[PDB]
Amino acid sequence: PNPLVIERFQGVVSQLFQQRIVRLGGAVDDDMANLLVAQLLYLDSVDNKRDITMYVNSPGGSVTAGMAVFDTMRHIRPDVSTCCIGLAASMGAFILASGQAGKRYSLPNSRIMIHQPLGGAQGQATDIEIQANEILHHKLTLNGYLAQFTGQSMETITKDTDRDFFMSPQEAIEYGLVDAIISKPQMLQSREV
Amino acid sequence: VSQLFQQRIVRLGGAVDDDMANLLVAQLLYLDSVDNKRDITMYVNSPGGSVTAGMAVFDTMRHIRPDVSTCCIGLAASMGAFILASGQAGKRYSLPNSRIMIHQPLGGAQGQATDIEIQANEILHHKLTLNGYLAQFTGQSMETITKDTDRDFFMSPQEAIEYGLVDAIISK
Amino acid sequence: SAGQKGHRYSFPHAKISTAPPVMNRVFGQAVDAQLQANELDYATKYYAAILARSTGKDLETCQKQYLSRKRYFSVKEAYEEGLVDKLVPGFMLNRFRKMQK
Amino acid sequence: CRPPGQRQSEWVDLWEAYTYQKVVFIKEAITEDVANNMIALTLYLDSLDQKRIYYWLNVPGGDVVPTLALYDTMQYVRSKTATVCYGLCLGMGGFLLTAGGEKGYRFAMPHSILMMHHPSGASRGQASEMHIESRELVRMRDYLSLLTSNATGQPYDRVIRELSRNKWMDPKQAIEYGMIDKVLTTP
Amino acid sequence: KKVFMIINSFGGSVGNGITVHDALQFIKAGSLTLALGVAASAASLALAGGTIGERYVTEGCHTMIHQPEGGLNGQASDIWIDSQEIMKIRLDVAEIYSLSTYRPRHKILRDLDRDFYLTAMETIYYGLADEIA
Amino acid sequence: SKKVFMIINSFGGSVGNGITVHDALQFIKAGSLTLALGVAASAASLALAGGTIGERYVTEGCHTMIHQPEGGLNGQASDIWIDSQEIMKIRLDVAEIYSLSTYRPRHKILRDLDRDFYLTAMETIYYGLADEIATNEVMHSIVEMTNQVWSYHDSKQERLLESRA
Amino acid sequence: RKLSHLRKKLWKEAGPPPDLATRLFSERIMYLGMPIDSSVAELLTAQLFVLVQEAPDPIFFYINSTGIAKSTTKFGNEHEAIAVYSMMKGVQKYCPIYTLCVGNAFGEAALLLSAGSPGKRAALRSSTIMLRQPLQRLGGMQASDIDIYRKITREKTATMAKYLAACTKKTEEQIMTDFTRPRYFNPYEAVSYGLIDTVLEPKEERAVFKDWEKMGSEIADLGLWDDEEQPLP
Amino acid sequence: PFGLLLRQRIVFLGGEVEDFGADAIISQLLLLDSQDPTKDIKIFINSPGGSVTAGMGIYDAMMLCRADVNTYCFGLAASMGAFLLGAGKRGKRNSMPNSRIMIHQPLGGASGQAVDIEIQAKEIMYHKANLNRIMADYCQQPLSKIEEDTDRDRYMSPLEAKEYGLIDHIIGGE
Amino acid sequence: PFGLLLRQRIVFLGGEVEDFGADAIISQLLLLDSQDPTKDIKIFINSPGGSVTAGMGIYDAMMLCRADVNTYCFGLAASMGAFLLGAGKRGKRNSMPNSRIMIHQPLGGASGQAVDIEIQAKEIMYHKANLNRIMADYCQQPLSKIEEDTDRDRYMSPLEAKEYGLIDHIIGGEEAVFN
Repeated sequence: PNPLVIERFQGVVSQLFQQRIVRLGGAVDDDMANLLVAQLLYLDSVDNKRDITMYVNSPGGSVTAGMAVFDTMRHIRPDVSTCCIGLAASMGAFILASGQAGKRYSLPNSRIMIHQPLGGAQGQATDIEIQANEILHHKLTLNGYLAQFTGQSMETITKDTDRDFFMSPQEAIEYGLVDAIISKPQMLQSREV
Repeated sequence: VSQLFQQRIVRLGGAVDDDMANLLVAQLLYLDSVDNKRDITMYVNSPGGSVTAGMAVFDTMRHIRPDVSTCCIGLAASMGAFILASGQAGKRYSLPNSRIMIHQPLGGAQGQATDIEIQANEILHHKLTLNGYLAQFTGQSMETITKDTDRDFFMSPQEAIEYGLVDAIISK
Repeated sequence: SAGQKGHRYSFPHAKISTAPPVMNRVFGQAVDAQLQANELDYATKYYAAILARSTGKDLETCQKQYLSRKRYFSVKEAYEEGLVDKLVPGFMLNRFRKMQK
Repeated sequence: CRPPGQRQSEWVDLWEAYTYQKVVFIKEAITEDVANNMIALTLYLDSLDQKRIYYWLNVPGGDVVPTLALYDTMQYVRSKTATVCYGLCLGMGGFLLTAGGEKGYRFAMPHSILMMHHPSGASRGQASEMHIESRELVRMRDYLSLLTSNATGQPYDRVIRELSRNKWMDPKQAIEYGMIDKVLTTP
Repeated sequence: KKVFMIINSFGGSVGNGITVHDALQFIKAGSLTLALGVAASAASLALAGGTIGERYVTEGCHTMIHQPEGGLNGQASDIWIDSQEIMKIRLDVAEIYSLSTYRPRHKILRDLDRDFYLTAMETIYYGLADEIA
Repeated sequence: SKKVFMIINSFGGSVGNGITVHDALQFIKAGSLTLALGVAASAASLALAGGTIGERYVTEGCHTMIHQPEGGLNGQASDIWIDSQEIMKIRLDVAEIYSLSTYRPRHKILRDLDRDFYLTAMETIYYGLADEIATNEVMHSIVEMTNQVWSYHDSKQERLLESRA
Repeated sequence: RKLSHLRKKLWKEAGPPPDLATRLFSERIMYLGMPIDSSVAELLTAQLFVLVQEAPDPIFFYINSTGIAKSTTKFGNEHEAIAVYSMMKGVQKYCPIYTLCVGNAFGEAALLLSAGSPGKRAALRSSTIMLRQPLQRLGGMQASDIDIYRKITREKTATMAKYLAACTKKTEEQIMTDFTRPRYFNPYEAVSYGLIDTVLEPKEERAVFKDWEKMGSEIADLGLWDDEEQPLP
Repeated sequence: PFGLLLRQRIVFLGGEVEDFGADAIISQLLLLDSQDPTKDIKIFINSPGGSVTAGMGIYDAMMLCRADVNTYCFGLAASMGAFLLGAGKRGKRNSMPNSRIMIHQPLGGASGQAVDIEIQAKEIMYHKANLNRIMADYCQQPLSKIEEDTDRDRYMSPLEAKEYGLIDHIIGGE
Repeated sequence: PFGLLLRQRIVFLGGEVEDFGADAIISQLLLLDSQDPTKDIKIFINSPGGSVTAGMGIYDAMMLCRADVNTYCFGLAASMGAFLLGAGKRGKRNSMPNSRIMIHQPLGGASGQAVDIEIQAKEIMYHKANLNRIMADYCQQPLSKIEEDTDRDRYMSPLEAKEYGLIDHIIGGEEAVFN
């Protein structure tokens, strides 16, 4: 909320950007996704081989903005490796899963949440038909891509994501979303006999 | 503020909060990093503040290397007054027309009998700690200081000279 | 004050106070504010007339004492000046009753 | 629907006139207020004598604890209870529609819309506070599901799986499902 | 001896119109329904609910007919379920209009689609009313 | 008879209003039984003190409160001074009431006013706000007193209903 | 004397009146069914005074209260419950007071549940009787209030414990050790503790067993790493 | 003033932890890992805590840093500044002598119905188990008394907490 | 443009005077003193009042300055700008021919326990005495007359003030002084 502290944060973000580290923070919405797409397209422009790293920390967001980010990730030449720090909920999870195959990492204590799209519909009855059909199409596309990525069947994803599915990162390695956990060796405390 | 900041001037202005305390602490730590000898001066003008933020500022003032001379401009009230009273000995100045107030801590609480009793005895802890430090800084005993802090004690700069909070006046 | 002489009652801890009349904020030229001042001066002279008839004092005196600044009267000060005349009939305190028992 | 309708000799309010005939019209979603009024009315009506109490419901929803309190009051009274559905019975209203007169005394108007869903709720605090609240709400789901299953005759496990989302029914689906017993017509 | 329902309602939820229609049909002695000024959807159902042969509209009155409205909120499957019920409501309203107008139900559904306005004579011809005051 | 019955369970109220109710209870020529249930803040405590001596009962779980009035001032410097004189004179009024209801020294009562002072039933008797602790047998006696006093009106009502029926 | 005139009040005065409150007061029924507050306590005291004055005939007291309020909304004081409780204890020697819990009785109302005449004190089998965590959600005080505040809350909490031991015939040490977290009894547990004397089972019971939901399958094979399926009942 | 310390490898975790502030701190710690894999990183803490999601993210970032992480406490470390205060290297956790440290168990948010509340209660049981585990790991204390003390919010003086295990030094010995 | 004027040792005090506004002006005067000790400062006062605390802060800063601090009021100087304008060096206070000068007491209040109410009444009474004592000295008028005048709500033209002792010169030669 501090414009000067926001200026510190944008300084840090730009210094990161020079290292091809892109940031997915806060709810995915139109403007943040447009900025994120611009960053990815520029980092494509600079070099066509060096890997991009996408830090992911989001409690959610709209499906169309998240799909803009997802398609931009999959279009560019460099392999985007997604890394979840904090929590990746329901579109941070989708973006995190959508990262380059073999390069989806996560920190040990992070939290990965998947569930079917939330939304709304208002208007006359026929407009509600239209909007319900569109939400169901978003659900079908998200579940199809999650089944494609995680290696499960579309039925298993459809039934898991039906409600809020929370997972620890070792759990997400086993499930299929993440591909490794980034932690450093810690000195082994010795217990008694 | 920067125009003052390069002059080794740290402004404790307005009622203290945690954001103001963060800014003061960052300024003080940076200024100690720049020069550990040459002095820091600090203008005090505040009607109060949270006790924890004031305690943070007071500890940051204490353990850094330059002496933090405190000059009161305008007013110092019961939490800015404690900060003013904590400047380096011999270097707690006042302007001739400034006023100095001391009074007990404040704050609310909500919850079960246990939780709000815990808040009650932490407020007692704040009161004890502040009285002990004020006794260290003025020279008066725990009893006189506790009586003074018990009820709103408005004072003139001169009285604060003979009551120990300030070291001198800037009539110079 | 405007009750019958000899028949103005109060509770022994009633607070009485007399203040100048007050208008509410209206906007305009100097003429509108002058008109309001004229109206407020009619009101002040009216209250001074009633208080002169009640407290038995000079009219301008009653204007000066009461209506000139917001002044407070205890029951005894108000009785001293003719504001009130008596307590309510039959007022007898509790421990006083006890000690007459 | 205000005008007092004439009674045995005087003008009495429409809803008071109805309750003079044991008929209890419930027309608002069950909040603490309406539930208390209807619990009080049920107790007094059982006090006058024991004949039967018809409940005409137009309930579009409501809160869980007040509805269960009203249900327990209906079951506590000596006089039997029949529930008719004028308009619609949603959620806890659809649960009250399965609260009176198990033996074939739940009716519905032909175009009445019926809906049941697992009771909602929301509460936060400490971690352990959320444990206590979550356990209580699961107890509540299970109790209302036992009541629904024993009212309609559907398997308990079926009800659990069905009502997790919203469940909507036309009166023909409600007869076939066991929710109600008869549909009112011109007779 | 016959409920004489004067109708002048610029709007209302359609479900309440259905409920009043059912209440009307519930009593056995016929119902007269006289519309004044306007009879919108929740009251157009009430107007169509009177006794065929005894439903009157006034020269100035206009009849509104439209599909029900709704707001939904929740997960994707909640939205699907809620859409399914609003469709059930619209189908029921079309059925009621078909019973009163004796016109193809699919045609009535097509006419419900958007807001539909009928003058007094078009109300008579459509079938919602029988005579003019 | 016509001895007034005040039932007091009040957690607040302006002090001036408590003084008013106290004096009102005072000018009634018959007795006045005041029973405090559960609580009586400054206003309600002044109401309780105003009952007839020998009939100011307080229930075991009742907590009265002696404290000075809480105010707020807005105006010029002379307005500030004259209004603070309001409030100080009201404090002296309350000290006078508590002395002429408790026999405590007005100095000690003023100190008790300075910092809000809560009192439980036994201590409330001790200072002099109430005479008897309303325990269950006392409460039984009070509802008996209500029985006897209301029964005259009840008998009048009996005869009227006999006529009408 | 007054029996025939309760009758006559019914004939001329108390039959016509429309208000459900008036009909209930005619039937000597006091429905405590709302967060108990100052207005509620004064109403109940007025009702109970007049109900005594009518006759030594009994009183019915239905309790569906969520405490002084819900924890998510501003609380009142604990003094309303003490006021009503003391009025009831004073009344009881001259008038039986059946106290019946429909629905819920949280904290303060639990006292009002336990304050009915012994042997005439019941709760429905599907009710809950909560001795909830003590108390005061009012948090609008300052530090200048600390010196008084402790001497209030104990002053309130301990007062309740005492009254609860005068209704359950228990040791106040147990009640103090039980306050620390909201402990809410079943009706049978309540009769065991002493809060109520009977439990009102319904004429007919509906809810049956649900233990047929249990799986009972074999223990998992040691060579079957279970997947991460997190299900719902 | 903060940026002029960010060149001296200092991070201010002041104020309530929220999504934006925690995201900023995570970004700064990524940056400081980038600049030098060896030089010390000092984190100053002054906070009544915040989200347990964001706090656990900061914890993960702190234990991602291949550099050393010092923690210093200014004034209030409460319920997530305490957790992140103890998370510094063993032997490099400091507080001001007049700082208050208070330990606590997480808190959750609200969306929906009883199944959703089940989901969130499972989340928060997991979070409480994880906080107790890690906290009882770096304090070298059994899980029994960590479960006991976290459930009761009790402020602690730096010497008291140092005996507890959160901090290794007090700046001044006072 | 204010940078060039600050180079010319001209300080503007315009609009409502407040705590932060005071700290800024105090700093400007200290800078102008520590840079140059022999060259006068000019402070321009167009202010409808302020806080007594902040006003006395600026007044202390003005009285510390070795370099004689002139003041030049324009438009309004209401009850706290007027005091500061009267606190310039004697003989070097100026005003525009049609500025309006007001002398008046401060407001206030208090709440809760009337202990703080009596303390606030004592503090408002201190402010009254403090301001009036220095006002009497520079206006060169009896303290009783100053105490009476600081009560009365009233504006005055710079001609009336120049007679009253507050200001000393009118910029315009009293040729555009209008009543």
